Amino acid sequence: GVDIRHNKDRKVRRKEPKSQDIYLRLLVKLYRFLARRTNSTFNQVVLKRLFMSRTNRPPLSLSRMIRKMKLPGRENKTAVVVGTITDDVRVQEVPKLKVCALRVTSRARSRILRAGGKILTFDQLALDSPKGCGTVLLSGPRKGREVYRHFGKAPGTPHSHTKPYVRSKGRKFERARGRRASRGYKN
Amino acid sequence: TNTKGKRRGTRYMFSRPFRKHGVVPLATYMRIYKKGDIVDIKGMGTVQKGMPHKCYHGKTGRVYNVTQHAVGIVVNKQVKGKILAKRINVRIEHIKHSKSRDSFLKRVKENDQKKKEAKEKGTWVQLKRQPAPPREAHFVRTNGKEPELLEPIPYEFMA
Amino acid sequence: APSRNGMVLKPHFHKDWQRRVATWFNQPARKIRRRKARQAKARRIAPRPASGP
Amino acid sequence: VNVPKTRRTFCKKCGKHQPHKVTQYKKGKDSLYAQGKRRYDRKQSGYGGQTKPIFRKKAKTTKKIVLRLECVEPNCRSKRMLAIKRCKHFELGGDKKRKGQVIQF
RNA sequence: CGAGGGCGCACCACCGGCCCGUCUCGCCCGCCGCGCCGGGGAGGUGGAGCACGAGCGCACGUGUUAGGACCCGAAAGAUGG
RNA sequence: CGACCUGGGUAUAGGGGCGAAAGACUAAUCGAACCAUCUAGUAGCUGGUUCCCUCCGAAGUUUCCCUCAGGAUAGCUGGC
RNA sequence: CUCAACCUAUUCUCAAACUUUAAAUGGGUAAGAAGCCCGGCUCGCUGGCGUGGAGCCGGGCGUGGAAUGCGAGUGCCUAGUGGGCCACUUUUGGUAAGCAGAACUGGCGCUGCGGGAUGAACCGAACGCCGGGUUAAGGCGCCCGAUGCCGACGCUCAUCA
RNA sequence: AGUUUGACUGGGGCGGUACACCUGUCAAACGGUAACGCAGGUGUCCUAAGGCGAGCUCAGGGAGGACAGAAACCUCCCGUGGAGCAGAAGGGCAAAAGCUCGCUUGAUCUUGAUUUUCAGUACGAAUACAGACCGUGAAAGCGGGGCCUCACGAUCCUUCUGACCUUUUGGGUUUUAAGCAGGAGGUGUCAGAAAAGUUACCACAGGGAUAACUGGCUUGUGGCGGCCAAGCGUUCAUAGCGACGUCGCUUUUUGAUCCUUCGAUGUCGGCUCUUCCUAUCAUUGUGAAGCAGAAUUCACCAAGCGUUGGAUUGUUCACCCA
RNA sequence: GUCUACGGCCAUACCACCCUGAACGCGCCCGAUCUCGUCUGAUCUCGGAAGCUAAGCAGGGUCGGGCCUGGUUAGUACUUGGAUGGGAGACCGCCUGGGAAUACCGGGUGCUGUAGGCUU
Ligand SMILES: [K+]
Ligand SMILES: [K+]
Ligand SMILES: [K+]
Ligand SMILES: [K+]
Ligand SMILES: [K+]
Ligand SMILES: [K+]
Ligand SMILES: [K+]
Ligand SMILES: [K+]
Ligand SMILES: [K+]
Ligand SMILES: [K+]
Ligand SMILES: [K+]
Ligand SMILES: [K+]
Ligand SMILES: [K+]
Ligand SMILES: [K+]
Ligand SMILES: [K+]
Ligand SMILES: [K+]
Ligand SMILES: [K+]
Ligand SMILES: [K+]
Ligand SMILES: [K+]
Ligand SMILES: [K+]
Ligand SMILES: [K+]
Ligand SMILES: [Mg+2]
Ligand SMILES: [Mg+2]
Ligand SMILES: [Mg+2]
Ligand SMILES: [Mg+2]
Ligand SMILES: [Mg+2]
Ligand SMILES: [Mg+2]
Ligand SMILES: [Mg+2]
Ligand SMILES: [Mg+2]
Ligand SMILES: [Mg+2]
Ligand SMILES: [Mg+2]
Ligand SMILES: [Mg+2]
Ligand SMILES: [Mg+2]
Ligand SMILES: [Mg+2]
Ligand SMILES: [Mg+2]
Ligand SMILES: [Mg+2]
Ligand SMILES: [Mg+2]
Ligand SMILES: [Mg+2]
Ligand SMILES: [Mg+2]
Ligand SMILES: [Mg+2]
Ligand SMILES: [Mg+2]
Ligand SMILES: [Mg+2]
Ligand SMILES: [Mg+2]
Ligand SMILES: [Mg+2]
Ligand SMILES: [Mg+2]
Ligand SMILES: [Mg+2]
Ligand SMILES: [Mg+2]
Ligand SMILES: [Mg+2]
Ligand SMILES: [Mg+2]
Ligand SMILES: [Mg+2]
Ligand SMILES: [Mg+2]
Ligand SMILES: [Mg+2]
Ligand SMILES: [Mg+2]
Ligand SMILES: [Mg+2]
Ligand SMILES: [Mg+2]
Ligand SMILES: [Mg+2]
Ligand SMILES: [Mg+2]
Ligand SMILES: [Mg+2]
Ligand SMILES: [Zn+2]
Repeated sequence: GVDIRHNKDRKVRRKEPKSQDIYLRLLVKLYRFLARRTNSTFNQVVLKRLFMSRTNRPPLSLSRMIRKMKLPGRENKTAVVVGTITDDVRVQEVPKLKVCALRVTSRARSRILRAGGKILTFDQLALDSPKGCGTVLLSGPRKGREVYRHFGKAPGTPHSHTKPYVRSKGRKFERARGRRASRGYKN
Repeated sequence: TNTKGKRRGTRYMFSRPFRKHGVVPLATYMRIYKKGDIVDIKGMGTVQKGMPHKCYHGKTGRVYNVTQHAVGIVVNKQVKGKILAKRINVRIEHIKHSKSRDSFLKRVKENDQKKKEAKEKGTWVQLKRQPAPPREAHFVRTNGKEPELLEPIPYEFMA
Repeated sequence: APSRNGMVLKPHFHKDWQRRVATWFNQPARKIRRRKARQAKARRIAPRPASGP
Repeated sequence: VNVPKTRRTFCKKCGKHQPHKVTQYKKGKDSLYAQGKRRYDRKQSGYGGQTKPIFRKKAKTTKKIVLRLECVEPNCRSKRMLAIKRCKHFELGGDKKRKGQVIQF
């Protein structure tokens, strides 16, 4: 007998996409080969993002992509996102962008192309930059989800600002005892 | 079954040492406590204001806030299987500077200066402190004296 | 019993609901029947507008 | 306990210390038209008997004395409620105690 | 290959900033209604907030709950015969 | 030979009847008959709960509860 | 003259709720790059002062400032459980208990296997299906594997060994 | 008619509160740590016993002084606190925190942070700040209750106080009502139902988580022995006894416990019948004596054999007759 | 070599008794008009400078008490971890590490900071 613990032997991580999308599986095959047969760590990151779930591949708005592309030294670089690129109607000027995405919204696609931009899929990105040279790997806001407002410390604990689960919002719904000093306590 | 009183079981802990009662010496009030320095929480019983709780006596923390008479200390407390950093206000009577941090700062000043001097004259010197090494070989001289022969003594009944 | 975080739910199923349940399996048949009546009414008022006044 | 009938304490209306006139607070009379009383009377009417609990397990023997402070400044008659600790015997402006006096034989 | 240097995703810690409530202080501004009118500032603090959206619909799984509610089981209570 | 025994006909029906009184009797059922229904009544309690292999793997402790054969809560577990 | 009280210096014996003194085991912290050292700037706080303190901005320092071992950090959802029991040691009540109640670690519960004839908890050791070798604790007259050693030195006779 | 008739608990009931709190101890030198563990305490009290400042020194003892004495008052000396600080205890405290005076109301109005219990929820209590308005002192400062560790209470409802505040439903005025913020009226089963019994006429779901009867552990108590030998025995410790002590054994007493049994192990006594034990009443063989004989007593090997008939009582026991 | 004022550590500094003290100083001392307090100019407050180191104070002394620090007590008491060690138990021994406290016997009896004086 040996003195070890076996509760952490099996690392919990995606070794493949749980999706049955045959097109996603094809470009997983392409980037499984690229990650193995190159020393590019860019291919390793892209490959493991391809396995990720939809909640782990948040959409990237056009405004956020433009703002990251506008940073110094990123001219003539390809914006790579492993997910959906989304139109942001809050912006009025779209510059010229070279973009690779898993998926682009129709309105966002029209805006990028009309501004002289270029849109690539991940198969075309492999031919353009097999090692991912001259690319900016972007990601949508991972915690930009309603669930994360409810996560954290319990709402009925001091110094916790987490949203409780309520069927309705109003003066009659969970605004009394434990929420104000007049009604017992507040914390 | 035990009471939850704040000072239960502090009969001897907060009592003064023998023949050291009375007026608190004033050097304990003249000590300077900056932010980020390490202080030991004693908890003398002569001053009843700003006393630490019994679970912080003999604990060491880091000062994060300084007031007119007290300091704010971040001190680790273990509650069941979790250690969480408590923040407590303690009057300066119940704290004193920790010499563990003072000795290490002295060593850093020696280390940094010793490195500087070594570069100026050239050769390499040891900075890290090593654990007590095994004793080296040596000669023990008899000096013309035969070592005294010891013998266990017979037993006889004391009292 | 409550279990961890959740929404305080108040279902209105304390009133013997299973004896008053309205299924909609006749919805496709109802749409057909009204459409026959619409077509029959339009034929009856032959030149008059089908929708009415 | 004993408290004087007058004291100089803070007045929120004046924003400063002013002499105050100290009296004991009593609970006022029930309105009968308070919303809870109206709801209670509607609930009690008809059949069903007593519809709300009746305490009948008194344990306390004292009440927290509430002092009604009135600012004496005639422009400002603002009143405040001060609560002191529980006491069995409360007196308002009684005879002050002396020290070096013979206790009446 | 590469010492160094640069732009830095997401995310984390922290410091600022903005919106609503409420306190403290204080000085200005607006006019078809000069008012018991309207607006603005600084400093704390309360909010399930903002700070270049992530949601909606459908399906599946797990968990909790109301329903006969995993299955079988009272002593009883009521209505009408 | 009696407050005697007995047939038949009548009357009293369920929280009601009837009782020389035993809570007796009221269709083998009586300290509240029988039948159908509400009703698959409720049960923190007892009993049961149906194929295989692989991997991980506990707790009987904290706090609160008309709480002490039960829950909530933290802890310990697994999965992602 | 004697016996007392009292005082003084001694003397016998003690304390879970006494103590001058005071362990072992034990609890906290530190052993650097978030550090050190140079300059400078901001403040409505502080102020004899270019003060004090805090914050901010640049620059230079790597011998990475004990040993040993190990890859870490972080989030969501969550079942079962919430009758325990036993052993060494510490330990409370009790005459005591296979009694009742705590502390610490391990175990049984959830665990098979070798040994203790037998046995939840002892001793050894933890387990996929097998071959060879060797052991642990325990054993080697026979049951029953192994002393069928020319084993060593003594002790002991029991008519309940 | 409907309903209720707490909980803990070496079974339940009765008794207690170990049900909300506080001190010392248990507790094994951080902290935490249980038993209907030990010793106690709490539901109050205080316009001062709160807050400042000043000035003093306390308990006790010695020596003196009219009435005066063991204690009345005055004086000196010693006095580490051996006093006092409201109360239980512990800690703390001397030109203090104690005593006496003087002036006072910081026991006032506010927002957050933190500690304690802890889930790191609440209440309660507490600590350090910050913003007002004050008190005291010459001032530094100290004070937002009591030297510290306890002295206390949610939602709903009611009551009072505050904003020339909000709403009061088509608009306006005024009552009224509702609201916002802060106190109070209380839940002591103290995180907070509104609650009397009885059942042997009883019922159901369960429980060997839990009593009554056997068994098991234990052996205080009961019973039976041993060691020492101060004494008893005219005399003489030990023929026969055995005080003060002390070591055991037994499970035919009674307790202690609750491990097995609550989908059931038929619960006293007697009758009948068998067997077993020996700690032997008799009988066989013996040793001892305060054994002359007779009788009796102590002890050994020893359970082969026997140990009865009756009155009263259900009795086991008991007592008497023979 | 000392002192005064303010101190830090707070007896190696305290307590009892004895001896010495030059110069400044600190005191004792004289007085009560003013300031201020008293039953009392005793204390406190104020105004002084005849006298005195008697006292405080400083230094020294005592087979002094205390205190401080060593030795002994003693590798003893106690103790972490270990054993299919001993013993009926009570307890005890050993292995592996740590390790006290009285009595008894020695040594010591304030160091020092800032500012200002005296000491031929
Ligand atoms: K993980
Ligand atoms: K206790
Ligand atoms: K206690
Ligand atoms: K269900
Ligand atoms: K019927
Ligand atoms: K007849
Ligand atoms: K009936
Ligand atoms: K129970
Ligand atoms: K759980
Ligand atoms: K649970
Ligand atoms: K303890
Ligand atoms: K609190
Ligand atoms: K002041
Ligand atoms: K109110
Ligand atoms: K309760
Ligand atoms: K016995
Ligand atoms: K027995
Ligand atoms: K039993
Ligand atoms: K049974
Ligand atoms: K008989
Ligand atoms: K008989
Ligand atoms: Mg293995
Ligand atoms: Mg495993
Ligand atoms: Mg206080
Ligand atoms: Mg911020
Ligand atoms: Mg859930
Ligand atoms: Mg009913
Ligand atoms: Mg069913
Ligand atoms: Mg049924
Ligand atoms: Mg309750
Ligand atoms: Mg069960
Ligand atoms: Mg259970
Ligand atoms: Mg339990
Ligand atoms: Mg036990
Ligand atoms: Mg038990
Ligand atoms: Mg089990
Ligand atoms: Mg296990
Ligand atoms: Mg096993
Ligand atoms: Mg075996
Ligand atoms: Mg055996
Ligand atoms: Mg083998
Ligand atoms: Mg064998
Ligand atoms: Mg053989
Ligand atoms: Mg009970
Ligand atoms: Mg301990
Ligand atoms: Mg302890
Ligand atoms: Mg004073
Ligand atoms: Mg203030
Ligand atoms: Mg309670
Ligand atoms: Mg009857
Ligand atoms: Mg049992
Ligand atoms: Mg004799
Ligand atoms: Mg059975
Ligand atoms: Mg049977
Ligand atoms: Mg039978
Ligand atoms: Mg015999
Ligand atoms: Mg001496
Ligand atoms: Mg040893
Ligand atoms: Zn006023």
